[PDB]
Amino acid sequence: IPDLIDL
Amino acid sequence: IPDLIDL
Amino acid sequence: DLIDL
Amino acid sequence: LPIEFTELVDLMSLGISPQFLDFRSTTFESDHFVTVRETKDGTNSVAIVDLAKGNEVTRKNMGGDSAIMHPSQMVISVRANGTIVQIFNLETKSKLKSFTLDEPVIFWRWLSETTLGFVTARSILTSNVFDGNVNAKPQLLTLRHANLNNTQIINFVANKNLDWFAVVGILQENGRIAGRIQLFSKQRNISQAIDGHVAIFTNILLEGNGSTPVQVFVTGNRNATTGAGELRIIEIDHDASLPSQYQKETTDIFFPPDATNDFPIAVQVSEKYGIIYLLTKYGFIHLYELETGTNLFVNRITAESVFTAAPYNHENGIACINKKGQVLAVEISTSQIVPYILNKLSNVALALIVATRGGLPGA
Repeated sequence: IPDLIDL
Repeated sequence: IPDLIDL
Repeated sequence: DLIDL
Repeated sequence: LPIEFTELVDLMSLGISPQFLDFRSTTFESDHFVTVRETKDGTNSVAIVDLAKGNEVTRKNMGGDSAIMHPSQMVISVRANGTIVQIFNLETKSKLKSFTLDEPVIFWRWLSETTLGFVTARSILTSNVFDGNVNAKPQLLTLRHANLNNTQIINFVANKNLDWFAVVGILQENGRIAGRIQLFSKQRNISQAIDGHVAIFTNILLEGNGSTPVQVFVTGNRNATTGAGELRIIEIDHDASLPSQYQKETTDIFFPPDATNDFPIAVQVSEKYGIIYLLTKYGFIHLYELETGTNLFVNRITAESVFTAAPYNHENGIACINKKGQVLAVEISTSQIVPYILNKLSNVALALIVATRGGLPGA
């Protein structure tokens, strides 16, 4: 699943 | 269930 | 009971 | 006089809209960070306020609709679709956890530095977030019991040993807020239903016990039928090597007649000084001495509704957030507490108890 936040 | 703590 | 409350 | 009362930050001053300054969107796991979930034109975002760096604000879009910070580290936990949880270290960029729960999360909070707690519609779970098993689901602690039925879950607390737990729900009953607590002992695998709005597990050094604290559970209640407030303090899990036991204590919590819908919203304790800080939703601060349960002080620090709170200043005080976005802190004055007890409470014995426990001046 896509990361819920992109760091 | 309503948001009781914020009433 | 677990505790006196 | 016996307390220091300060403002840590004004959240509206940082540009946070009032619609997000409430229990739904703003979390306060410790005095280190305030996290506000926001939404704009369908897009979610997080404003992370770092109280340890001059209220520096990190603003990032995110895919989830709920986010909390770790008590001390730059570790964010994010949730989407009720069940999907991801946990990231903001410095190293590493993903610590990524899993899907069986049921939607309706409440979460850090229980300790190691362990994150979850409450669903029917279950109570914990995750060892730093154990390196990225995809491991939270472990079931216990099923919720019937006493939490039809409540809004507002807290989940544990002792440092992570073998005693309490989950707090509130419900409206005959136009007053009643509080229900599920207390759970992991060692006996047994729960007990008690009445209470607030709860914390803490420790106290008693004379005779050297450097070893005994454990106590502190809980505050307001009887939804009579209006009577009650604070209780009771020992848990006494080590038989320690000769001194904590004697159970019960004290009144006073509510004026016209504070009809008020109730305890938070309780924090200074272990070092043996001070209980109890806050109500209407913003009344109450101080009690931990050993005796004695009522020390009562005042009002805000007329705006409080919705959450945390320990302040190495856990020696309490900080809270109100619906105007003010983050307020109270802690005892170390130089004035003993004089106040001595002169204003006229209580020489209590003054000595406090002075001796804290290494404080004035006695």
